[PDB]
Amino acid sequence: QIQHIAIVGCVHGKYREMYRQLSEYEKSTGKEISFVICTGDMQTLRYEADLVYLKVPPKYKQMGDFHLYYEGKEKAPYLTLFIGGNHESSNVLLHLYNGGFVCFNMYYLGVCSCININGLRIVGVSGIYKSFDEKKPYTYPPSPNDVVSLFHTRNYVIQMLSNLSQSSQIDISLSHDWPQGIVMKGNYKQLYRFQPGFKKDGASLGSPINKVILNTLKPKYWISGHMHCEYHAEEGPTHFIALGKIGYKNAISYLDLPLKQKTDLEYDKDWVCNLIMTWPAFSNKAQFPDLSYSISELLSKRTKELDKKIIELWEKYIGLKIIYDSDTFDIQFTSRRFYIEKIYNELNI
Ligand SMILES: [Mn+2]
Repeated sequence: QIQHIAIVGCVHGKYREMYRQLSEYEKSTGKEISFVICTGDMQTLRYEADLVYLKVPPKYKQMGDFHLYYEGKEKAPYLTLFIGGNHESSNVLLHLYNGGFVCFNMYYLGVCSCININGLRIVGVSGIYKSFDEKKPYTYPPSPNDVVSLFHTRNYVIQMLSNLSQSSQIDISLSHDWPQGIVMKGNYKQLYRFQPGFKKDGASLGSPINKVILNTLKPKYWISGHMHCEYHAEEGPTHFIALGKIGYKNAISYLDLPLKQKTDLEYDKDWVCNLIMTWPAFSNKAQFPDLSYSISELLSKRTKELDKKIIELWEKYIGLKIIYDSDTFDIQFTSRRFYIEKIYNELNI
């Protein structure tokens, strides 16, 4: 038995088109899409005012299609999981830094996280890398002055995700920019023919953050967007696949994976445990994380007995299933942190 997963590069606000293309795959092949994964540049602008938070050159200050799905005039035909890239309504993604549905059937994985679906564990790392911002906290609520920095990947995601392959393997990991160095691990001479511009960065092309995460977790697949080309490479046991941008043939591909269990989208238990145990570092809603705390120090305190109690409490207050919530994003921000704090303080530490 088999599940067909659509993997999509840069959407850049062309949702109707993307879903059209996915429908046409189901038509021309007769195959069923279980769900969709998108590697970023989602541009989930709810309304005109959100344009302030979209860092793009002037010619690309446009609403795109998302607002149609947000309003409910259009309806996403398939469960679509995504991370953020460098072209985003960054204010929206900050409210949902702990993940969340932006509208029916579209689930943002957050700054980073791991989820479960159909027996797979999927890790997402949002953003692109800039050294000058990798140690910068997030300030909340979002300010228009942060349009240039909100989408830069912070280094702390490394310590948040590093222990995730301890109890089982990671099936799929998603990023926006490529893991640094992985360009050398495929047919780069051919890549450089189609993409002359890439040659000058050499092995340093990509994110050192994503490189470390890939090396640490060694997922079956690592999928990236950002670069506007298709590319495949192998870094030991990890299959790397880069996808292009919607509108071009190399934007969408399909993973044909074994399917043992069909099961709804769920929170990952190891992620949840990390989320609760790192709470002290995230306790100041105005500025997080506070790195006077050591993330790995906080996570060194995980135990089997505490993990068990955390999951019991998470199931109680939130549920294991990730379900659609239509509250405004600022409410979802406050609500998820409320329960994270509650669970943490119930553990007694
Ligand atoms: Mn991009």
